[PDB]
Amino acid sequence: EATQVPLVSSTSEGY
Amino acid sequence: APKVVKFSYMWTINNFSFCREEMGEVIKSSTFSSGANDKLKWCLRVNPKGLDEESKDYLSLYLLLVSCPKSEVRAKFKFSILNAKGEETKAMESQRAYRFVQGKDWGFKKFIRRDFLLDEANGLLPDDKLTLFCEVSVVQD
Repeated sequence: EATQVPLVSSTSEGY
Repeated sequence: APKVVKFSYMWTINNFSFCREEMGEVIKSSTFSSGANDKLKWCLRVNPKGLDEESKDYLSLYLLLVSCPKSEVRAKFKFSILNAKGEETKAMESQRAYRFVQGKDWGFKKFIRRDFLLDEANGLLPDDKLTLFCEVSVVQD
């Protein structure tokens, strides 16, 4: 697959 | 006019081949901060084998706001891998600023494929060490 995916996420939902 | 506080951190993960084979391992750096007396403490966190089955082929890399007395801090961030010559490899940036609170992280679930990382022709694990660079840009106003 793609070597890197430049899409940001978090390990938790919300704040 | 946005006010920006930039600071950086270099994390060397030694004994990279001794990361666990089982799922679920999280490795974290020491904390770091800007030179400002802002009471912010940050660290980096890696999952060598990803966060879930979708990312099992990847290293997952996030920036964590460990300690913060304020309700939020907005920041842009960038992560890079230094190769055996010291050169920038496979860097990626957030582009926009993300909202951090104490205990919140932001980053890339699919930061780099393990197959690319573990291929010695890419020079990314010299002497079994992974070197990661992070620049953080805190945006205030």
